[PDB]
Amino acid sequence: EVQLVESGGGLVQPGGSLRLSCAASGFTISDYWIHWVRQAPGKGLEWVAGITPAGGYTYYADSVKGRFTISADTSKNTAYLQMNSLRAEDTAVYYCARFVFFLPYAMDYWGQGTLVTVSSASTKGPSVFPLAPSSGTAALGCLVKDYFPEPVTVSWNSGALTSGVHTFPAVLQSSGLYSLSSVVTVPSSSLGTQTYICNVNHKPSNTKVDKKVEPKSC
Amino acid sequence: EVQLVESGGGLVQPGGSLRLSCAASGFTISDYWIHWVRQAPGKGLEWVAGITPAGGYTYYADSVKGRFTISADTSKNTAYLQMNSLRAEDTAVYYCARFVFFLPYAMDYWGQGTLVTVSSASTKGPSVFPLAPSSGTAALGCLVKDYFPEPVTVSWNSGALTSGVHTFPAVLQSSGLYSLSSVVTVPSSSLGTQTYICNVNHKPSNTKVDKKVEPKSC
Amino acid sequence: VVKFMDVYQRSYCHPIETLVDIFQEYPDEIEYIFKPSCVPLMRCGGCCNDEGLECVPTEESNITMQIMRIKPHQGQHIGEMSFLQHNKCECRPK
Amino acid sequence: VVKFMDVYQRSYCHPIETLVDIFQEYPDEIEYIFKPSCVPLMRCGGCCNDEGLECVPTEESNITMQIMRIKPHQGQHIGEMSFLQHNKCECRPKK
Amino acid sequence: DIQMTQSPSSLSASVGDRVTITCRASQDVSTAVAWYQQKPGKAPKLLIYSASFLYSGVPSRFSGSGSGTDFTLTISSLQPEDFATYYCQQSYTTPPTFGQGTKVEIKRTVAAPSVFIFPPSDEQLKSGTASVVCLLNNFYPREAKVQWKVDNALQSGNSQESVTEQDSKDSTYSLSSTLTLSKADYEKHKVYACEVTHQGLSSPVTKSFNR
Amino acid sequence: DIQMTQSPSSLSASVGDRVTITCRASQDVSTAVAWYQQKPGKAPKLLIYSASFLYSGVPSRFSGSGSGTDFTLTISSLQPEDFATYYCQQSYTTPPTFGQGTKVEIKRTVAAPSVFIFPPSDEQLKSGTASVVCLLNNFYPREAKVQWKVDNALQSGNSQESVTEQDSKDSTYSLSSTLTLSKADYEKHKVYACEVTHQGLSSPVTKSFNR
Repeated sequence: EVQLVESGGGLVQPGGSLRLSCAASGFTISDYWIHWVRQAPGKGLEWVAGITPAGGYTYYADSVKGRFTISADTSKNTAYLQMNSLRAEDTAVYYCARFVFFLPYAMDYWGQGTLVTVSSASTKGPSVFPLAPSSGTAALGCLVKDYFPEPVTVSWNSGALTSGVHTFPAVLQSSGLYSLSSVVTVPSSSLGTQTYICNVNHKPSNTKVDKKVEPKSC
Repeated sequence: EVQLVESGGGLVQPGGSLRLSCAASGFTISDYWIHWVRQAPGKGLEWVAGITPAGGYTYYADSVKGRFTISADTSKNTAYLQMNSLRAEDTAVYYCARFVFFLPYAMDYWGQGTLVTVSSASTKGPSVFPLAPSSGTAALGCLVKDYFPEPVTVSWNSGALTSGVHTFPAVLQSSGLYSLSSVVTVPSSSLGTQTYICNVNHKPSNTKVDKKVEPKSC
Repeated sequence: VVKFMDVYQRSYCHPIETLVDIFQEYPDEIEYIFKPSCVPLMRCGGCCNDEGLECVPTEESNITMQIMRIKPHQGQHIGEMSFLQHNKCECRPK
Repeated sequence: VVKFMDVYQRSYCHPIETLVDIFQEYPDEIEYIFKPSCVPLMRCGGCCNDEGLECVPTEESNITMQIMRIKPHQGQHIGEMSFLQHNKCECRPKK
Repeated sequence: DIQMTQSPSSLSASVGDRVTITCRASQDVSTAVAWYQQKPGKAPKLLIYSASFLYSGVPSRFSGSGSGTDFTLTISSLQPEDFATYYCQQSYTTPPTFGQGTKVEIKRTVAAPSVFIFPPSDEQLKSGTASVVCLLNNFYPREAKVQWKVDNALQSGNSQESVTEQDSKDSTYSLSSTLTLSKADYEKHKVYACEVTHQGLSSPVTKSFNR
Repeated sequence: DIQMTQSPSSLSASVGDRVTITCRASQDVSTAVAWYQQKPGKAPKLLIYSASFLYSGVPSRFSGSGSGTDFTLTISSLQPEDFATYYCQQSYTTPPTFGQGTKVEIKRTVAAPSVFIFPPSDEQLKSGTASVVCLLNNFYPREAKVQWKVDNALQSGNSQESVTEQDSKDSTYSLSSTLTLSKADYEKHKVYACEVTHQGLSSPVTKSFNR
């Protein structure tokens, strides 16, 4: 299986630097050119960097020239994007991608993306709070409040429960922290006899929390 | 009347130098390439120096390369042939000639030639002696003995007598000096009443002799 | 051994010195013969690597060279002739 | 203003860098597309100022280059391909 | 300096509909265009390369056409899973650019939201702030109005919203609204109400609790 | 490295004869061959350029043919003034080279020499040496034998000769022979004889003087 495995994003200071890796497996990287495409929050795809077919010259988006530099170590079969003095508006999911001639001028394999978030703020873990069911079918959940940066992960009964689950996009509180909800509908006959636990994971703060969620006192 | 007037030759010691001029009148020298051709005593024409159609480089004979250099001054409309550390075997009459394209690859105008003679010897003017007639027609003449270098000129009655005149090729005596005879046939009734003077000129020694020729005592 | 990116960069549509016959730049002068019969001019060449795309100029200048105009069997003179040159090139659809 | 002897010399038969399409060097490989489609080779060019004289090589040598061989809609690989180059040239009478 | 303008910016189409996205490059670019589908947050996927060719793996209902300046993604028969943002890209004349994108959602019948309210946990109250959460569940269309009332006083400035990506079987959305205020403010007020207005509701539904 | 070999090296031909001189380049030189006539000691003159074209001003009897490695000068009807050395020259493929040359002499009828002798001057006798000159005037062929005798003893190693270039009107040569010796030697012998032998003499002519 051909694929491109990026890594090395995450949280940086403004003015700091990062270097993204794009590791090729199941193919030899020297036979291709690896382009880098990024995407800011709720904005379109913006092309970033790559050797271009008209002239064979490494070309960089205007908004990035002289701070970003692609390289490649063909003995590691990997390509890099070195990013320097990062501005806040670099905050995006960065994709690397395989530029191809045989499917003319196309990009056929892409990496999964790495979140690069540029901010002077610091890693904070979430507080997890229950959304207790009240009064055929009933809703419960977890409020995942006050964490930085993205992302958060949420599952229910360690993966056993996926039917009815709705994990909402984070929204950005005025405090600079994120907060999201995860929620799930289940049968009301089941509550109080069945155990519902949300499993929160916030990989940036090394933080893992399982909250039991049951109907409140009364 | 287009022509090429050369000068600059004469006598030089071995290792000495000389420069030949090839002046153009009646045309513009920058429109042409001037080549140089030479002729050592009683041997063939040998090509010496000049720019060459296959490449447009100045080319030189192997016997001469590293010592001879052509050049040109277009304000003077003149081509030059500088000759350095000259050996004996550079002794020759040097001709310049106009190499031309419109008569493909031909030389259509030539200079008169200059005698370059390379020798440690110095100028010696001739002795002129009568060759006195004796006893239809009689012969008389002048022996032009012991001179160096060539050439010597000889006329009779300041140019008025040209019929029956034979001026011999100079011959190189084992002494290293040249000698020649000039001769003329005349009517025998003439002698002892008509006057016969030979006019010898040796321009290298600035020598100029007139010798009356008439029958001796008898 | 010439590396991929060396070849690609060096082969792609640029101005390159190109020996051009004068007769073809001035086809009206057939009475004449020229020396030299050709000149070195910067002209677009190389590959667009692409296809019906085409390597054409987008910027030109004139250059003036001294050339021998020969009237066969009659005469020869060095005069001045001007020639089109190519400063920038681009790959354009035909 | 370029002086006569300059033009003359610079224009005469020599090896000059020349952009040559790979397909014409390798007519048998039409199943492929090459990137680049052409390569820079030193080849005899210029004028012999003369006529049915021709500007031909008298000294040749190979040079090896990294070219992308592409099978269209299937794949691509950078291989080594070899090309003729001209070391010396000379104006020679024709047939 | 080249541009790519997609039309329209966004569209809703019923399962079964022929959908055409066009893409207009301000300069000529042969057949050197590709189309990519991108599902929210995920890596783009190659749909079409060199203008008309279907990337291997992609379903036959995707096709591409055009050369020069005008280009067209077609989906002959829209599936529910096809909701995504579609992009054209050009990579043949510098600079390489993308179009703005065309967000495709699936149109389907009206569906009223199920509404639930959750008071703030007791633990959170200890922290000294208080989040009240309102869930609109499985509704279409997306446009819903969610208003907070406190002792029957309409609020503003102190809440945020989030919407779910479209369901891939029933094509519905879901929404969470979080009213946040200090413990103190929470403690000096009794009724907390969530008021949903939607096209699926004949009148506004209000879910409320008392502290 | 290129050579040019004229044939023949030399020839005698009668007034009126067709005279063909060939020139053989060791490599190909198109129609790039010129032919020059040189009279003795004088500058060469262009006869033919580009192998076959008659340089303006040159008589019509001269003509040029050939290409490649073999070229030909032709004088259709030889005149008495055409005595010269003729050269081909190759100036197109470096290095420019000339043929070795071809001496044309005018064959004409036999003509006996008129023979004269001259005693040394009194003036010369002062310098201590003595020149005795003998004229063979207006003869043909060139080949001639001159012997010096001094009281009838044959001379050897002490005489020198010069010959005149061929006369352009009557095609004859003349020859001066000079006997050189000390005054002392000259003063002790009486008879000085010049003994010419020629084709035009039935038997040898002898002109002499007594000091």
